[PDB]
Amino acid sequence: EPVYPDQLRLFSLGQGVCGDKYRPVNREEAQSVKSNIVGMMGQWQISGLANGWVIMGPGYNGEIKPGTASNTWCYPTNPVTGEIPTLSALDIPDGDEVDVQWRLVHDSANFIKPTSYLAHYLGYAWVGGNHSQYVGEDMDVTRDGDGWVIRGNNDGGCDGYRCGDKTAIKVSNFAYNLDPDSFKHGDVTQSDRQLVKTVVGWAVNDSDTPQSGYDVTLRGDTATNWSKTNTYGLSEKVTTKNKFKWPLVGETELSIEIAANQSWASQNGGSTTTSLSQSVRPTVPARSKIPVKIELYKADISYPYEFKADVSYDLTLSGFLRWGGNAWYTHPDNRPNWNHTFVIGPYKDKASSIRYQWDKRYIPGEVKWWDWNWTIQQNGLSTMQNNLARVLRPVRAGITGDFSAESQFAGNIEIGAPVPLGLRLEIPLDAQELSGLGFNNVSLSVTPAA
Repeated sequence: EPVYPDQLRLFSLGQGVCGDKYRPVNREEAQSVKSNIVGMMGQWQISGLANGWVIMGPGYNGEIKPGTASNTWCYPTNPVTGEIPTLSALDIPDGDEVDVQWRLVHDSANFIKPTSYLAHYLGYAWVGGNHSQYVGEDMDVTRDGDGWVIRGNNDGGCDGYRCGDKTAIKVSNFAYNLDPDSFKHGDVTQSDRQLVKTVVGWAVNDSDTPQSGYDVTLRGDTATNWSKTNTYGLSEKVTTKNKFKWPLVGETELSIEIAANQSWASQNGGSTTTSLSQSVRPTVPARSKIPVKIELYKADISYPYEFKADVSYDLTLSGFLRWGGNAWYTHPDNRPNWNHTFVIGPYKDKASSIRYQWDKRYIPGEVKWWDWNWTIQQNGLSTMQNNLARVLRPVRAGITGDFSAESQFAGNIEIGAPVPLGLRLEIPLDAQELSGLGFNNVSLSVTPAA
């Protein structure tokens, strides 16, 4: 009876008031799923809990204390029980795509038995081999070309009606999505931040009135020269859903962006040009000038890196449904040949999402495929939960290589204390010299704040 965070609902109906069939979350329950509640709240949001308690937003460190709130965190009085556990990821070391797929489909405890049991619990017949009395044992794994086929061994003979018509578990359409947040690295092989030059000058206010209305801004461009290797071949097929910035390691700054819908392996490095954009709005006293300075740095860094790529695939259950016991919502009693594919990974549609179907199993309007409530009645909730937890356990492949980058950047434009004499600048810039240092099209300008 844990509190399931996805069944929480925030109501805005008055102090301690929930919607129909909801009851307020109490301070103990809230504390048990604090991070989940707080992550759904506004920075300084304060939300009600049962009996005069409130939970506060992340700005307040999600504290739980006595308080009055006209909005309330609520939970069903009759929740949907037995949520499918989200197990920790199943890691597959980096390797070629064949290596990765090979390890996954030959895995008895983590793949063959769980998917075999799924099909069995759904009503599919003969999900096992001839030399075993148990489901998902004596299973041959063969190739369908691009896809894999897991099916009970059929050599020799068997006892049962249509026993030679072994149900087939098919695995196809593998996808690999790199999770940027999974980043980690080894020893930072090389690191350092070097001052190559200091650009110094003056901003002068030759008027009888203090000047505060001029932006002083630096523009131009540098370049980050970088490279990244891929230890194995899976990287050829790995992509990221969204563009992201190469992570910051150390006390330097890089502006590298990894592009979405593009092969990890095709993104191996080069020269990414970066714009200089520092700006500041100084106040210069009347008839005085201020020292303005900009430090120009260069830095490099190298390390072995690693990311994880979430592995997804189509799981197609193919065989006939047992008479007097199957989960299809119309419960066919004519042992029809059946085909159904689940997408093991992110959601694509309702028909292929086990999680969606399971979570929505008490909404009759939604039961258009498998009747998960019937699987529970047959096997018990626990059995079904544990099985789906394994079927849906995240599979992740390690994506490794070496990273190396050489960068150039400016620090902030700094302003000094005023010395006696619109706003004007006196800051010498030598284009060629600057170019030699990796700083191009450099300019320093004054413009009104308007």
